[PDB]
Amino acid sequence: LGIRKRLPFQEGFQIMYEDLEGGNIPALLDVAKYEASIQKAKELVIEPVAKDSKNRSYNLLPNDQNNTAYRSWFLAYNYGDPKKGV
Repeated sequence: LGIRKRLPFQEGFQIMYEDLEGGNIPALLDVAKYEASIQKAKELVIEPVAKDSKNRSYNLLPNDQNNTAYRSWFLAYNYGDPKKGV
């Protein structure tokens, strides 16, 4: 994959949730409930899309809309507060 460990002589590699702290996936602006507020304000509703097209629930954070409950490793590594995370 490319996910290696620094200090590889310590035993135990484990990428667990609560380790990728600053890497909560953003929440996928709902572009269909928007541009319907610009064609209803010219003749802006910025909202996430907390549901799959097939009713699957994008796990949106309860009190932190605009950030889904999935935590990616590439996030929380790149945009993740170095020196304190992945």
